[PDB]
Amino acid sequence: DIVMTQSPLSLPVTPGEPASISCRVSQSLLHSNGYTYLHWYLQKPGQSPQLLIYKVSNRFSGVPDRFSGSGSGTDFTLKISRVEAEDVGVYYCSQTRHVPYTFGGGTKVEIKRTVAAPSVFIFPPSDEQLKSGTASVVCLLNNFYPREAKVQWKVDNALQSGNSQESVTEQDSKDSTYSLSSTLTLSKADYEKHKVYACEVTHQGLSSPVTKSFNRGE
Amino acid sequence: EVQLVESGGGLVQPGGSLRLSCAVSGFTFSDNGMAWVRQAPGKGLEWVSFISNLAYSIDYADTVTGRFTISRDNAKNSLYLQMNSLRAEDTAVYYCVSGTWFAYWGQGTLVTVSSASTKGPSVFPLAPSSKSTGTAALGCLVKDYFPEPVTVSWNSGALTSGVHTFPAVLQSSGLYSLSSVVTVPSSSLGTQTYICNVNHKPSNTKVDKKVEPKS
Ligand SMILES: [Zn+2]
Ligand SMILES: [Zn+2]
Ligand SMILES: [Zn+2]
Repeated sequence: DIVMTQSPLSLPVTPGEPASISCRVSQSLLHSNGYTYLHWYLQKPGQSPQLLIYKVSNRFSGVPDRFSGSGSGTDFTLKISRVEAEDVGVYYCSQTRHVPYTFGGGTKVEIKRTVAAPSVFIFPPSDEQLKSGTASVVCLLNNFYPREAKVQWKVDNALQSGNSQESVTEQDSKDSTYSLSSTLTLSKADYEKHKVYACEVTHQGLSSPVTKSFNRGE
Repeated sequence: EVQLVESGGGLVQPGGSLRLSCAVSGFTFSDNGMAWVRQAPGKGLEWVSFISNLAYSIDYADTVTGRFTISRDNAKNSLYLQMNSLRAEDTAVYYCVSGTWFAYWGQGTLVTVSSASTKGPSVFPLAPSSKSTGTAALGCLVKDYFPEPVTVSWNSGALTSGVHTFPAVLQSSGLYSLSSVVTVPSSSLGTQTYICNVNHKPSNTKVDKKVEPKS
């Protein structure tokens, strides 16, 4: 019955610079009590969520003075005066004022950083996987920034599509960099037939697209 | 020292039942309203249910109004959630949570609802590339297991630097697959030994795979 809309959807920030998020509600959250039951939360990667600000502006215990909570009526704001690498994660707003209890869809805070290019590695299928009857060819991009990147698979210079899938790490604690895998699935039968398997990587931190490959023998 | 511990989660078949419980320390259980909140994989937080300090009021989410029951035993300082007619979209991490302000959160327990069999993974070595950027890379491909989760360590937790264990991905087959990899010095290959330790609690399979360069 009562809808919470967060802005922006994603927010990358240079550490030390300020940050700002808004949460907008469908119906006024002011109540007869004189307290507005709107709260802010952080979920750090891999972790359970945790309370930051409660009842609009009050800082919960454990929580740095950097974090501020603000606003009234339909419109509310969370601020981080000086952003740290501690602050990476997803921030949600919520109300406990009337049933059903509703959360925002969340705002992912990312750390802005100097551009850095990926080291790239490529792995043939194991003999054990081939003995199974499947083949998968893995291409690793290590320690790079920013996230956006085109990894493209070639078998004897035939561009591939719909047969590769990627996963990405959470950006590193020390490094603030991402890493990424792309995994190409093919049949044993087809893998045996072809010679040269190639992972073409395009990235902002590369002057032009780069390639890592192998031939099945050695 | 506030603590909330959840139990009960695991793999269920659709239209099947599963009983979640949450035990508590560090504050007066019976002074506090409690809630459950869930998070579907890769999605936001979704509130499920709420129960008053003395069990006089209960509230539920629209999605679970028909099939979910929230109950508690203040004598045993425990909160419960009985989930009866389980669908695929109920699959989530279920968090036990304090009702005032949602201030204290349990670690969560994973509930998975589907008709797929529990299957153990196969672990294949991603043997280190011959060229030297002086960095080599190597890894472990953990393929064709269900359900989540799997954990990967290297040399029984002794090797941690350089390691990227990826988020799993759901293959077309409807099985999860995953790679964990580590970058090392090229010269270190002959002198150091690399074993990946893969534990899959649901299937109760644990495999240690030695990774070495191709013959
Ligand atoms: Zn072919
Ligand atoms: Zn009620
Ligand atoms: Zn790395």
